[PDB]
Amino acid sequence: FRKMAFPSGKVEGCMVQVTCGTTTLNGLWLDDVVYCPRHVICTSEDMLNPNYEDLLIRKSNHNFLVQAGNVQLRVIGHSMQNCVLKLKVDTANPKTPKYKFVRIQPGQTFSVLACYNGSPSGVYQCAMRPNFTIKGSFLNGSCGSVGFNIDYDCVSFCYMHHMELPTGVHAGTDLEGNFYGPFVDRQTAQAAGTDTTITVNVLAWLYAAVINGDRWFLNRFTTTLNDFNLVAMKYNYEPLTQDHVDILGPLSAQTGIAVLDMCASLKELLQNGMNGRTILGSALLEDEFTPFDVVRQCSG
Amino acid sequence: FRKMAFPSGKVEGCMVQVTCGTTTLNGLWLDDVVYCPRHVICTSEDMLNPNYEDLLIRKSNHNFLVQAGNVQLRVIGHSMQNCVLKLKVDTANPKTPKYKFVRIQPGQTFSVLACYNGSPSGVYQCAMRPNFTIKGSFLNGSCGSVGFNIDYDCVSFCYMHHMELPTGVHAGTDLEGNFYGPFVDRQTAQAAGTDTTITVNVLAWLYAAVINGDRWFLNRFTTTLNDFNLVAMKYNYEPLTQDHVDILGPLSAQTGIAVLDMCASLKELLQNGMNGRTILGSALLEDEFTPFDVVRQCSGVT
Repeated sequence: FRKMAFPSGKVEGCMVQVTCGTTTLNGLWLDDVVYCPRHVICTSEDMLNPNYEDLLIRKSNHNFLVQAGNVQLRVIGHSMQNCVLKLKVDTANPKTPKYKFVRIQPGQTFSVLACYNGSPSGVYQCAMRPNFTIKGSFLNGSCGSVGFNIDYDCVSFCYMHHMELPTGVHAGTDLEGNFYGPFVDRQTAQAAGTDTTITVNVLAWLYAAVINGDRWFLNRFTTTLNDFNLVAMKYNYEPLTQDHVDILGPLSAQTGIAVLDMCASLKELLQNGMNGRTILGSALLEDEFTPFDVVRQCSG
Repeated sequence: FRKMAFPSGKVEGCMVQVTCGTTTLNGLWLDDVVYCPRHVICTSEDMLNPNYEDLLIRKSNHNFLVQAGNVQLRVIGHSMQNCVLKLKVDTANPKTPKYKFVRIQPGQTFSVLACYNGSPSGVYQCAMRPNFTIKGSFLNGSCGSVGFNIDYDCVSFCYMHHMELPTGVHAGTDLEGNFYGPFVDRQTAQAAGTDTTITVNVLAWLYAAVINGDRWFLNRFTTTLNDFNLVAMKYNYEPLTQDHVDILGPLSAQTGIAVLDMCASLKELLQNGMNGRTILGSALLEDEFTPFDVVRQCSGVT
């Protein structure tokens, strides 16, 4: 198994840079709109307690420097939607792919294209933690970098980068400017809540182990969803939702192992450990491979 | 700190589909030449023991179906360079980036753009193991996928995929068709030499663990370079050269730990183990991060 990003070319052709004053961050150029974090309009002094509405009325279209490479795109309109600034430009991006804006659930994975001054720098796979942070690599200048999934040439944009917390994890919004988690875009003290293990992803990882012939951990037991949920939280695991059981369906069908039987197998691992043994060459359970990631790597 | 591949857009624009007989795989389209693994001309029975020069002379340009997305490209010439086939086409790739063919050294890393039927599907980092295999993710149809590094706007192609060994590791060639390792393009069981751990990479990754706040493995002790290499050879780690020591300099200076100080810490880890602890989340010593990979993601912003 390997963490695998989506090919980043379709997103690369949409990365621009947006500058106000001396603050330059990344923007996403789709059709004739550029999307970027709204704190590009902030000086450092009012970053402490931004009145974004008041700061925005004092800004005009001519205050925004949008550049594809070093080519300026003229701004003809500006608006603010939640924590995201939308800059209408006079040129429709000829590299605009088929796209959607979606809001992902915790545990879902996506590829991040880390950018600096509009230039793509690297691509890697992230998982949205249950505490709504991501463990990624975001240096200063990465604000405005986006996270995405691709399904049949359609780019689902799901993340835009805004913030790094004291513990080094990162936080941001969807493409409608709504933060994942209880974070606000201001230089104040903010803390990530306590994180938990993504149970649906651990179950997917166990299914991948079974597909590969590593199945010593399968037991004769079963369980109810509610009983597993109550036991799992005692080990700081996420409770399983409706959609979690459903998205495990394909793997349950591929292996013939009922979802609730696999839950009983994971429950035994939590209660008794792995008594020295290994799973897919590891005495650690992995929780950042989704069921879709599993079919994408075990199957075609 | 995590494995980061280069943006793949420049390579995606070069991937095409190449078909000969019942075999479909990927090709790399640069200027008016498409490069692809030469076993695309082999039937499944040819695969068992091919005489490649003989099998090629019996092929015509028209036996090669090349597809770039929806459009077919006409083959007007074909030649063979070692294990790589070069198909000349009537059209030049307008998306051809500035590029080079390089053969990388063991221990170095590169980004792999996994492709199927000429369509890119994923991108990830791989390291050329000392035994000249790579631990990749390649399924049926991934042959012709390339590995590369990007410096500014220059794509340095270094790998093209050919094979999966019985152990699950992968083997391929450079873009001149020469295999990494003692492998040959045949349907015959082949094992690799004994793999060793990339020592200079483990140290850089231990440094990254400190730039990122994890210091538990350190110790107040030190070691000579030769005494470290004696222990390292015992545990099947590659030797650490003075060139390796110099390369870790920026990482050593960026933190407060001399290289030989970190060598003493690695020596202790190899002699005791990690006693159920983790380093950067991992339960094992990672060796697929080069010192260059560490400096870029630890305050590099490139």
